[PDB]
Amino acid sequence: MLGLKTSIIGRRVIYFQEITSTNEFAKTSYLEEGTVIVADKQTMGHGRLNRKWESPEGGLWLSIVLSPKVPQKDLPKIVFLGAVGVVETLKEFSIDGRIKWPNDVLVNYKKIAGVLVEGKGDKIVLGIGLNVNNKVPNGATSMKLELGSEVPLLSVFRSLITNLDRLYLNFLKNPMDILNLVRDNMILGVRVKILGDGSFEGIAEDIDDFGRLIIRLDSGEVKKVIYGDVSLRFL
Amino acid sequence: MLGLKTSIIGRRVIYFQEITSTNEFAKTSYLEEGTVIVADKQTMGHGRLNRKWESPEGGLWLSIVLSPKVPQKDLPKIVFLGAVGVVETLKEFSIDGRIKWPNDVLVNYKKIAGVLVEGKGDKIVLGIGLNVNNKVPNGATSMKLELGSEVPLLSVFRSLITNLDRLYLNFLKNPMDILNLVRDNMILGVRVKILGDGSFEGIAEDIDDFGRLIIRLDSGEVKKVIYGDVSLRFL
Ligand SMILES: Nc1ncnc2c1ncn2[C@@H]1O[C@H](COP(=O)(O)OP(=O)(O)O)[C@@H](O)[C@H]1O
Ligand SMILES: Nc1ncnc2c1ncn2[C@@H]1O[C@H](COP(=O)(O)OP(=O)(O)O)[C@@H](O)[C@H]1O
Repeated sequence: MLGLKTSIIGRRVIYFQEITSTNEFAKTSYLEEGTVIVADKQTMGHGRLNRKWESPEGGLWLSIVLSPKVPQKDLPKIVFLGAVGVVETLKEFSIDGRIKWPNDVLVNYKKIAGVLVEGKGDKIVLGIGLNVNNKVPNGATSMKLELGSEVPLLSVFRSLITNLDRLYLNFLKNPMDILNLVRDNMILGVRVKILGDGSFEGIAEDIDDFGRLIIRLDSGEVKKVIYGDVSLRFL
Repeated sequence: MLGLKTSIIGRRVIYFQEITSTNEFAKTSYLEEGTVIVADKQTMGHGRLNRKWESPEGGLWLSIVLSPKVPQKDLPKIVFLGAVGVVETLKEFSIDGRIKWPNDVLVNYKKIAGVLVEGKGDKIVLGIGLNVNNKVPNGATSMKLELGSEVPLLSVFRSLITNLDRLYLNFLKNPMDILNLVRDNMILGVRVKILGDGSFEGIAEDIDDFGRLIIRLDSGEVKKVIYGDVSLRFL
């Protein structure tokens, strides 16, 4: 009855009035590629660094089952597909979403969306949490707060699914293309602090051909940050 | 993201761009009570009497998984819940639908919807096919043909699910109530013919406490027609 016209993402959609976590349901259940898990609210969601995520009613909480069979070298770039899809949808609604490496989307430096990618073997689950009309944690923001009015949740869903499907199909054939889109929509040229095994600061210059964040420390040293247990803070 | 507020029916919804049959999927898959299976199109759908059911894009093709904890005697009345729910939704859109015993809904004697109820294990699958914006077989009709304009498919879905949830919750407590709703919305007082073995004609007088169609033959004989592989024709 939704009349989706996508090729892979959205072939099937499982909607829940309530769920613990769309990513957990997607990871655990036997689902076909392209199946989307979406819920009005999540009671136990979390972000990329396993830190609690608030998912009250009004937001877009979904996960997508993917089985990308691309070279092991390009597989890690899957993490950016969700962030770019969100940016494109936000632009369609005239909201200036910008990517905070590696998976977050901010608007005026306030988080409006988070991306959580989890993979086990062939199966990759792409989770996205986008604040639309819901209340958000202090410091974060939403589409409603940015536009000054409520936005039809279903319209955002249709827009995002369409963008993601296009991005995904092109990624399977041309895995490098996504990096250019990330580069054009990422927050760069500013000082940042990289938090992992210790910490270091420098200018976030760009992302390389592997999606690594390139940081220039004041000494001139160049470090390349890989996707993982690392947090980025703007100074 | 659909924001359904129903209690049981619609707690979960599985949407398909394309499916063979919503009833078959609901029958062969483990699904919690209230799960709704819906598809843009069915490639192998059929009606109560096993005849192919045209399910092209534009219509509302769904199945609902139910496990009514009511006396065995009442279980057979589920089909009526579907027909009454459709009639209530049609009225909301200013369409006067009437029930053709036991599972069809007609508008000016043209079939606009069919109900197919099947049981597997201890669960019941309530299937409903409602013509909305899709092309229909000769002699049939749709909400679009009746209103002379495109009808928002999702609005019809929301309406129907809301009506069915209400009807079902009451059925669990007062299972006899549905019969009265059926009577008040069924085509009666007209001549009909029961086809097949032992075929006969008479006036469709009413339905009894078991939902059997009461027919008065010209001889004065009274026959009670049971739900099942029964074919009826208006004379
Ligand atoms: N709905 C929400 N919108 C924006 N930010 C949120 C929301 N819910 C939680 N957060 C923030 O996001 C964090 C979860 O994402 P995570 O990637 O693990 O955090 P981090 O920002 O430390 O990388 C929480 O610790 C919280 O500060
Ligand atoms: N989308 C549709 N809308 C209305 N009627 C339909 C549709 N698809 C099929 N039909 C009609 O319904 C019949 C099958 O329904 P079924 O309940 O099994 O038996 P019958 O209606 O003949 O008693 C088909 O033979 C056809 O005439």
